[PDB]
Amino acid sequence: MKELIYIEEPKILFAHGQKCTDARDGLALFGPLNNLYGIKSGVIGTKQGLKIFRDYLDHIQKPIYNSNSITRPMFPGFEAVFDCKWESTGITFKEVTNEDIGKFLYNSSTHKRTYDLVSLFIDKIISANKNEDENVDVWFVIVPDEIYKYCRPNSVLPKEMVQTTYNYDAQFHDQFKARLLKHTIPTQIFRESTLAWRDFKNAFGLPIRDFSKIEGHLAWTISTAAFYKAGGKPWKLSDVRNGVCYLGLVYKKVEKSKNPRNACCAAQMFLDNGDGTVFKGEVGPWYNPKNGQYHLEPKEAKALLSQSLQSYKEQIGEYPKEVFIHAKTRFNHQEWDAFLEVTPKETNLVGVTISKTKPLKLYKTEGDYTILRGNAYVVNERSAFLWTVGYVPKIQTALSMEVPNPLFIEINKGEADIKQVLKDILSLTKLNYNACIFADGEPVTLRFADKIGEILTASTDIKTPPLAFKYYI
Amino acid sequence: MRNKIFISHATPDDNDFTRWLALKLIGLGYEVWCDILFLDKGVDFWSNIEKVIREDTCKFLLVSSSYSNQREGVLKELAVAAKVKKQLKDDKFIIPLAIDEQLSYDDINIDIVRLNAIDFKMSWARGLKDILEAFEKQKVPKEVADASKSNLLYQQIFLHDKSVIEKEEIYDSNWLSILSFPEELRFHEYNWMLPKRFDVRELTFPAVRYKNYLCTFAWAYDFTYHLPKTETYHKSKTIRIPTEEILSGSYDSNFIRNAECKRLIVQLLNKAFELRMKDKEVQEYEMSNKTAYWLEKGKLEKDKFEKTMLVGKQKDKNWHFAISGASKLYPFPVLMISSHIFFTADGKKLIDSSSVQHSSRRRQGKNWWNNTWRTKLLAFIKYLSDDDTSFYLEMGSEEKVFVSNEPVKFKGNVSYNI
DNA sequence: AAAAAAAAAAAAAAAA
RNA sequence: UUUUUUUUUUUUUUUUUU
Ligand SMILES: NC(=O)c1ccc[n+](C2OC(COP(=O)([O-])OP(=O)(O)OC[C@H]3O[C@H](n4cnc5c(N)ncnc54)[C@H](O)[C@@H]3O)C(O)C2O)c1
Repeated sequence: MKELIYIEEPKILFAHGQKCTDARDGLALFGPLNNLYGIKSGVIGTKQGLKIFRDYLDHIQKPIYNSNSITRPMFPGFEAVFDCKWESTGITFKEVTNEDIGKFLYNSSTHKRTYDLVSLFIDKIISANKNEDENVDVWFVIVPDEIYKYCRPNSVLPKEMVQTTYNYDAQFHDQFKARLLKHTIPTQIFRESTLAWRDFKNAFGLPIRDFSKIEGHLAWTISTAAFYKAGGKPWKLSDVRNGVCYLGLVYKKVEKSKNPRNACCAAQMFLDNGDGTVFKGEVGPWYNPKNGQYHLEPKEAKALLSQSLQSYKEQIGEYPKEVFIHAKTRFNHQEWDAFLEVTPKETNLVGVTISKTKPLKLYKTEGDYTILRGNAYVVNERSAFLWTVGYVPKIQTALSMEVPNPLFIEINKGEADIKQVLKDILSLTKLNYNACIFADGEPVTLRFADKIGEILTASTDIKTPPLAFKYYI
Repeated sequence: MRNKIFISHATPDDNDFTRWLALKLIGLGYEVWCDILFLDKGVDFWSNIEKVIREDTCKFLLVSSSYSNQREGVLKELAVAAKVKKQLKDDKFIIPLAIDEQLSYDDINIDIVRLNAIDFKMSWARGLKDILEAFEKQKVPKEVADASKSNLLYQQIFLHDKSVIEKEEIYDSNWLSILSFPEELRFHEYNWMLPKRFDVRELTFPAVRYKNYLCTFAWAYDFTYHLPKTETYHKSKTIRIPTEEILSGSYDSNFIRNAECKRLIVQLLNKAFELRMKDKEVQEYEMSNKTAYWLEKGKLEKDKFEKTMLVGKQKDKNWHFAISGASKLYPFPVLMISSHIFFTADGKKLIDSSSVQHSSRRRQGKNWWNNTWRTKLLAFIKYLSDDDTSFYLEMGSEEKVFVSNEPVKFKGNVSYNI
């Protein structure tokens, strides 16, 4: 037989120094790290669509019960969880008439219609930000479903409903959050179906997006995102050592310019003088020509890693003692030679590659349940298989539906001991501030890096983008 | 002295609010007694409740809800609380907490109908603030607030019944160990004998052209039929290599490199798997990159191997279990197998629409858990067996590779229970 | 124009 | 785009051989 060693589930710290493996359970009992007095929310959308948002906000003011509390914890209400005040009273509402959205949406050109629809919302948001006295913490952008289902690529407008730009991305969300980057306005896009879906029904009459049993989790993952965007700390990691910066590189394709040009983006995590965690993006997007390189040539590699090290020195004082450059692609020697040069003598630079491609799947002998989450099949000192997706007993179910696929972790460069590499990625899979779940399937460096790349490659006019995730997730 | 707070409620219905309130109050420093708190029960709890109410309780909180309104145990506890209130000469003893909106104040219990209640119906936090303020006003006994007590109690009782436990479990993977390889990899000097504009994928045994050397594990004259010119080839022109050294990694040279000699084995093994599937007379569904093989409706006796069904019906769509095999030499010599589900409308011809195929695959895999994947995968593998313990893939008239029909079993020292 | 061993973009379903 | 997960589609590149 071949041994598989299990890594203890990481604990995330909450208010009053309390630790808990689960984010929802720990947050519902101990509260968040910082005190947000209240969320002055701004609302933009149809006047008809404002009613749905008001109803949902009044709903989440009250406790919400899900089908099986053991599988997923119930929601005790926004104020009970967060100690932060959020009513439907005090929302600044900017009206978007149905005629306005019908003016642009019913167009033959998809890119033109998407650009106009994004401009329609962003102009009102900017006007409210600049020329209105009312202060709003976060702008909830309610979008209808006709716009949603015909404002993304590959959406063919039917001929009977066509009534009547190309430098940008045809995706509403990406372009939307890209064009607001210069103004630094935290926003949260909502579909009318994500909101009170019960009105929207299919042909059979049932809701299309039935969230009847998952209502509590929906409230959990909306309230946490709203709290994060307003400047609140939901939770933090506890087992991360001092002097360890991580950084995660993801390469995205850029189609607006001729040749994909393969922009590179990064997300950075470390600790502070004290105990505070810093999870901020570190993006200066360094474009890489050639169609399928995905390998960053030495000048921009030096730029990326020098920015990463300086952003750590500026906040802690001295250089990280071990940088764990995680990435979803393998490293050829060209980056690492450049990377070594900028790094000092004391810093131990490590490049770790994480992949889901490898087709290994563990099927347990008996029982209708999948492998326990935390098992690591260590192939050797440099490579290993880790099951970040799987069963954890507290949530009563697996994180996946079928038998989950493990993460292929290989220490491509540097030396690093494999146990610590496997013990930090599992820890990283818990800081997904975009969702209030038990744990993530992939480390949040490679996830928030992917998101920040998908947002920063939609607009070419961006310059010195914000590094806070409020403006990205 | 009386320094404990009693919380009456309906046990099978109001666990969520009672749990939240108790775990909050304990963290705030208030001694709390509740039936959901203590883990395990015995016959003694009936007298325990009465003695606690009559001798230790300082405040009696009644969770008022449509369930707890007319619950016999709740009513008995409320009556004992009323008697204790009369005895103690303290009017502000029972503090009802209404948490249900469908329970109007005009339909609450007679023992409560006269009592001012704290409103939890709209916001729980406002109700908790009211509870705390009433407790400081009435000077309820209190200790210094310590959330760690609530954390300890939560870990001890509630994250407690479902925890990591140590007990060894064996796991079944989708990796099939390879028992043996031929002794040597043969580099035939065919040259002009094999036509330059010829395809090696139609030739009988696996063979890939490298430089001017046909890379295969077969014997030199195994390839006479498709290559009639190869009748007069000299066997001394082969550069046969000790394959075991290649797997170890010792061999490397200008002629061939371990990186480029081990990538030529997996192509041979992959084509050999394809040829074995063709020999097994199982059909194929072409995917984006890989070719997967599924079994017809009727080839197996009653469309099932062993006691496990591999072909079934879903309305008019006959779902077919499929596998795909790929060889990787990096970790171990392994022929990995993947699980795939494909659908047919008549049991013989595949549906060409990708959208309906994907939708049907998702709908059918909706309810297939671990045991429904492992069982079918091992059943298909056992159906592919040549013997009781292993099956061979043909790489020559005399050369074969034995691949186990038993997937690589791993071992874990941690597991759990349903 | 093939091969494997590595790559990202995109859409559809189903639970959490 | 509240999420997360699992597939199916294409495409592409590199190292190499003619
Ligand atoms: N604060 C209280 O507990 C309470 C209760 C009843 C009446 N009142 C009073 O009502 C006044 C005049 O207004 P009103 O005639 O509309 O009163 P009301 O009886 O018609 O209703 C007033 C509100 O207090 C009521 N109430 C609060 N707690 C209650 C409980 N435990 N049981 C039953 N009812 C409860 C209802 O919430 C109701 O919304 C007073 O001047 C006054 O003190 C107060």
